[PDB]
Amino acid sequence: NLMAEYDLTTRIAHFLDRHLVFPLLEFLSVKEIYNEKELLQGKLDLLSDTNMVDFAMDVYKNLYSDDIPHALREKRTTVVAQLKQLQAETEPIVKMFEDPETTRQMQSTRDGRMLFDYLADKHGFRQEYLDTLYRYAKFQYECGNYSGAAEYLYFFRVLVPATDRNALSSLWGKLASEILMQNWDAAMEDLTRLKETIDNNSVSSPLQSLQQRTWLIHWSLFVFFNHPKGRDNIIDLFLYQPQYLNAIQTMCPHILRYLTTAVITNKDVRKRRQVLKDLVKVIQQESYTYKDP
Amino acid sequence: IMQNTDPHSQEYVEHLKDEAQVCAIIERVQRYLEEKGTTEEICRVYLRRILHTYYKFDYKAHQRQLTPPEGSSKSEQDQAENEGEDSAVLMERLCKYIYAKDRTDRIRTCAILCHIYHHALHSRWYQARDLMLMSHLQDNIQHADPPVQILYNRTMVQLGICAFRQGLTKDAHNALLDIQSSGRAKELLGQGLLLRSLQERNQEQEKVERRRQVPFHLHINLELLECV
Amino acid sequence: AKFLTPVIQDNPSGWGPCAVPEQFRDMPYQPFSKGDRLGKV
Repeated sequence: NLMAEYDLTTRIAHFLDRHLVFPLLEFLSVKEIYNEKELLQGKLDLLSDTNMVDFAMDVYKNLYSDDIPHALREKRTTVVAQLKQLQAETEPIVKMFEDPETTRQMQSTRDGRMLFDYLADKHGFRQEYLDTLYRYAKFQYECGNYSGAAEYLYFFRVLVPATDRNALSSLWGKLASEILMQNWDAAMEDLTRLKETIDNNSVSSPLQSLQQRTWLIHWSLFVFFNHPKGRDNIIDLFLYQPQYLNAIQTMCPHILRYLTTAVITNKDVRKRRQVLKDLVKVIQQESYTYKDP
Repeated sequence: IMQNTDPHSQEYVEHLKDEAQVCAIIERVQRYLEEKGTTEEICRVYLRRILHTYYKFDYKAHQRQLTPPEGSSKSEQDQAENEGEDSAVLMERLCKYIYAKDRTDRIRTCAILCHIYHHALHSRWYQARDLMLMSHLQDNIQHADPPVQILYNRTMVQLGICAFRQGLTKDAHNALLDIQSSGRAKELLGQGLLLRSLQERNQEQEKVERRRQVPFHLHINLELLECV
Repeated sequence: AKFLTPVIQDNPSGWGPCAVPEQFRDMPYQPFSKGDRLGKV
């Protein structure tokens, strides 16, 4: 009961994508802190809104019986029909990216406008094909094909102007896909680009910018605890950036656990002693909203 | 009436009995406008209901905290009359509706000041502080109307008294410093004129400042303020 | 100990929050610092 009192999984999950919650639920199942039946029910409820129908059927069998509900079989049939339709719509677009000349141009050209104009002139590429590629990447992600989703979101991100409505969502989807693949070096690069995009957005409301930073803080935990430079980046991001410190103090005071742990576990004794004075002030300011051991 | 009756006569206590009837009429008119009213009429009644509740210390909420329910059995009828919605929950509901639906920066500004005053009156310093800081009213209040400035000055005194009740002597001193060091605290709080300034003012300005005075049952004792 | 699944907001149109948190829906956004000095007369 005391172990469950300090569990942050439910609080963190509110700022995560559904697919990023499954590794946390698997960790709780291995720790036997919660009732396994209630944990499997919560896993089933989260899977019900995903396209991972085969995984939902396996969880349902473990919870109830081998009798798979008609609704799950019908959902499987619908998902397979949508997959075939989206594959047929995306097949001509994927063939344009398989051209070895296009692949060289994508690696050499950093300007997405020039790359779009080149594809438009050579292959008749259109803006509608980017929206089809984005929908296909989302569908592959919802099916649990994170490697395919990361590849299609990479093509989308290189071609899309930074002002597109889906530009920010594509950075989030690529970061989620790289985290789920455990590609921590690529996830660190995508986290840095996502951060720079959020911090350089001058048109978003202060409230939207706060929400985006709050989500970035939670998603960054996966990257920073698994990447060898992550512990230093937690300190520099959460304690020394006023925008992120304000997001922690306002929306997510429970992140002070991770910040405190990153300061205490820091390898540089000089950095640790200097940073600790500023950490103590922040902990003392939030001691009315958040307390843990 | 409560600006023109003497504060020390028995007649003041008699006219204060009618305040309960005024509060009941405003509640009847609130319920009626929640069913049929426009959002701009609702936000105005919510401000009037807030205005007669924000200064009243909820002795019923405090009595409910002083008797934990250890063990005596009486009547389900005495429970239905105890489901009187806490002055704090009512204040939070009415204020959140104003913040989400108000088209006027005035009604919003009065509601946040009454909300901070009601948190400060109930020893809830952290909530009152965080609402005051989030509002950024410290910079903007200099251009607001003088009755809203009097409400802000009364809310700042109440924040200083709330910090003092929490043992935060430094933050209490800081919040009260400018008000008491002015030598004009009675005027800044709308509690009267200082006789020493009567010699320097126009009779027409004095007659407008007298109408801006808060009733005596809304005063914060200046001797309590100076002692704190 | 009952494991309660955290409420995750799903965004089908992009990466990030799809709605303002309920705690801030009815509040005009103004940035403030808890270190700012109170007590302006």
